[PDB]
Amino acid sequence: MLSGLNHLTLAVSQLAPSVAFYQQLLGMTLHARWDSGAYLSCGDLWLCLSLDPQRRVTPPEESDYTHYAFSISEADFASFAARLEAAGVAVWKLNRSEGASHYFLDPDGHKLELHVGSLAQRLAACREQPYKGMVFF
Amino acid sequence: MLSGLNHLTLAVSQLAPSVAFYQQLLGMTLHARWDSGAYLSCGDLWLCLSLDPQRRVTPPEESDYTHYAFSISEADFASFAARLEAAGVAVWKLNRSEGASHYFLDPDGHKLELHVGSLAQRLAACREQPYKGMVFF
Ligand SMILES: COC(=O)COc1cccc(CN)c1
Ligand SMILES: [Mn+2]
Ligand SMILES: [Mn+2]
Repeated sequence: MLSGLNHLTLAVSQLAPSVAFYQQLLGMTLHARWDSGAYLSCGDLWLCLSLDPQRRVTPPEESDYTHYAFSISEADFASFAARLEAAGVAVWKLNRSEGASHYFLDPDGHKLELHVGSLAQRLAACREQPYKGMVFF
Repeated sequence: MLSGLNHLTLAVSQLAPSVAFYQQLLGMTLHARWDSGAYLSCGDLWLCLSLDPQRRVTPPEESDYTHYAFSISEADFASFAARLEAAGVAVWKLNRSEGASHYFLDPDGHKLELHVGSLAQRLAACREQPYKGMVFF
């Protein structure tokens, strides 16, 4: 059967600024770079940045809610979010509708998130503060 | 410090067919559902389906290369691909890289992939046959 995300591939319009964003600003590990892409890791996540002439820099009001959240500890969350803010990283959401999260944009407008907590922790929180019509299986 | 992918959220135009696709067709575990979304798991992956009227059913020619690959064993790959084909799931690309890959579309046109092989496997193949301009770190 299926088990896990094997990799996340993001189409990027300009490879160098995107590599810099994920490696330098977000601290991911850069393993390889070539004329049309890069491979990075973030813990167990395999991230591929793929140069794509079709990628557009997309304002957040023009894209749907599809987004990619990265895990961070409770101890590190606030200072990492504040560092992104001070670096001028654009945002896309302010209301914490799914727990402790910071919502920010990559250079192409990919919707990213820092989040503290696992699925199990979110289900437990939702039992007390459920989303409308929520059912647990 | 970021420690991995916390969750992947896909915006969906119709919640019921999307739940059917990820839970019943792809075999992911449904943990909760509410009026505007669902939480599923696939191995370590926390998947959120979020009902979003902004989501367009998007032909693959109209979206960029951003895509989401799920892990499957080599032994299970061909029968899972055949399951998707029996269900009528469209393919958006043929495999031309190392490691088995099946490139298929979700009901809203999200670009998905089944892939066999890790980052380490890809890096080893690339060391032997580097892509154009490839540098390792
Ligand atoms: C001269 O330009 C650079 O050095 C930019 O950084 C790269 C570093 C590694 C690989 C590539 C792609 N060949 C570019
Ligand atoms: Mn999220
Ligand atoms: Mn892929």
